[PDB]
Amino acid sequence: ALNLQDKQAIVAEVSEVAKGALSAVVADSRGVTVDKMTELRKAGREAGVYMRVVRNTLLRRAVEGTPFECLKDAFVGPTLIAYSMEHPGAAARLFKEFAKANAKFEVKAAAFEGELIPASQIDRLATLPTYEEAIARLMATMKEASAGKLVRTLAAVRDAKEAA
Amino acid sequence: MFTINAEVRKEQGKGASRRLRAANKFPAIIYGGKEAPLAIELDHDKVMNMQAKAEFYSEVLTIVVDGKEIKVKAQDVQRHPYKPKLQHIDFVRA
Amino acid sequence: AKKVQAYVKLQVAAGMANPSPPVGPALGQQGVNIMEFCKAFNAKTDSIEKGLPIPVVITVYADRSFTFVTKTPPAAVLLKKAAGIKSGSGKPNKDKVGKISRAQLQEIAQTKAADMTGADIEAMTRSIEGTARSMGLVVED
Amino acid sequence: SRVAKAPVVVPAGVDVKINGQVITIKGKNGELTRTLNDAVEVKHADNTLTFGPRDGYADGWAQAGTARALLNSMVIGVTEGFTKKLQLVGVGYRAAVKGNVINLSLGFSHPVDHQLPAGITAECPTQTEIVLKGADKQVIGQVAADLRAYRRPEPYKGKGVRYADEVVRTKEAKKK
Amino acid sequence: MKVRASVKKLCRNCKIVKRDGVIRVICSAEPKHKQRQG
RNA sequence: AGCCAGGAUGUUGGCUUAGAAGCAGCCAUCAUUUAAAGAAAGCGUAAUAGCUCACUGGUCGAGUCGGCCUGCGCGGAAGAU
Repeated sequence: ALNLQDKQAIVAEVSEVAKGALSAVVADSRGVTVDKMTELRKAGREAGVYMRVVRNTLLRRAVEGTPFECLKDAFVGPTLIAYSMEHPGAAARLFKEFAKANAKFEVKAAAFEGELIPASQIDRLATLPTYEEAIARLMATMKEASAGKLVRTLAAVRDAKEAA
Repeated sequence: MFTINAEVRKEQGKGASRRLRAANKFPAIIYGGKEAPLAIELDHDKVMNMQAKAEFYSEVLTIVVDGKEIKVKAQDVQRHPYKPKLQHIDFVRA
Repeated sequence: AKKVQAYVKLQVAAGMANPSPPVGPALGQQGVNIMEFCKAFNAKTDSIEKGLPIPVVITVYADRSFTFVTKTPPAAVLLKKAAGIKSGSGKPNKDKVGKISRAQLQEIAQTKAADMTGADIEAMTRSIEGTARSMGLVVED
Repeated sequence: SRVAKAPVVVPAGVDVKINGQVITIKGKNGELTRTLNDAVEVKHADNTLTFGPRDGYADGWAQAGTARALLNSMVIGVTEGFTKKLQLVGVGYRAAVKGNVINLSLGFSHPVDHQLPAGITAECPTQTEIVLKGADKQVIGQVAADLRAYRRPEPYKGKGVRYADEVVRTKEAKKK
Repeated sequence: MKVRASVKKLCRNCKIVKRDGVIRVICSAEPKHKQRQG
């Protein structure tokens, strides 16, 4: 009986950390070990990221009652959840940051605005620029569209005149 | 604190007191002011678990007798010599 | 293969490592001489106060070569140095020694901030106060 | 207890039949076995067999728990068998096979003649290791135990027969 | 094997068992704790 | 209940100690991290270690845990025609 106020503290949190999060990552890990307890948890504090272990029996009532676009099947069994609440350009990277600092094969699913993004589709989203990178990518995108296409075309017609 | 339910004493004297305890009940009394004393009988194990609390003596409780509820405070207790089981208890009206 | 032990704990003073019983469980069982360790250790760990016992992890290989990595000195040794005491009380809470300021306790917390799991420097400052209790050191604002 | 009233699942290529107080079972490896148990009533449907106690045996479903556990080991007996490997370590005492008889060094002047009954088959890649197959867990476990009756691992160097595993970590001689 | 009494749980590995209808001590870590008397 | 996976950090706290460790002894028994961990109940390594327990998660699918009041059993219970 997890709905009892003494046990309800983790029951009420799923509404914020799984549905209410800006980014989330879900993994089948039964416990975190000293290495991730010491470094990966502490590295997340500077990234706007946090993470926790969650029980299956809770999730059978919580992710089935909460509306989710395909994401709730990844909350069956044990769960390590990792998540972020702010700065989209840093928050969306959590799937790659997990795959770099931890065993990438333990991830069940990854999510943005609390909804599932497949591991084959999240690649660009988990590579997204931060605010100071995005204004440089905008200047670069304006350059690529205006001059880049034409200098790439000049180099291509040059290379086509080397060939025989 | 508590609320408990009891009957009026059916039979009194040296054998009837032990016959009541063989029936898994024990005797008690209620007195106070200028009103007459009332003798009662009640069950052991549920009242023993309440009587073990400080709240049975540090504050008032209610008792039901003959289908009517009255307010009381505990005064005294008697026990068996080998184990602390309630032999008899005294109440005063509150 | 490494064949011998890896990342075994030791604590030792840089350029002052003469006695052999306090290093034998880490170095002597793995065939490493305390002088041969110290001529490496005191050159790669020259910047610290040599009089303090530095916590280090050591590793030895199948060819009797070795490597080592340091931690910052113990919070109780930093507290002893900051309070100016000869020793902790040895009967803590019931008996107490010295004094340290909260401004110095935060500098010990900053000295351990690279070597603890903590999320905030005031919270880690209460962790150093928890060590000050265990050595019987008086702490005041 | 909860399992004493639960079904035993019947594997692929296994066949089971019931006859009041008797279980009959067939397949591969052990190919055919049978047991009597008066203490239980038996039920069967396609891929499952179930037990429950008879009158005077009803206490804690204990004999139905025993019957569940027994037939759960018999389905493996008619599928692949038990006690798959046995070895020996020491100063030349040996563990090998010739026909159905164990080949070994004696220490004694006359042969100890440990041998395997019908329904058990064994082969050896070395004079220190034997691989074994059998129709049922008790009959192979009992003769594997008889081969270690006097040849069990000793308390100071651990030399002797091992069932591919051991419990003797050893100790040392008097007073240092 | 020892007699004594009270089937003493001399270590965590002392299981305490009923064998031949009598209470006994059995232990794999310390065979010295084999005892036949409650 | 079993089985399977995790079983933190300041920090080998202080004092002593051959030297000494969570675990040779005495004293503190705190704070942070944390799903979570006694400045460690028990095992255990030359010893720092390492492994269980404590503490957390899974697996699985109905009952289950310890004490209290109270009746009955067992062994404890060796002797001479």
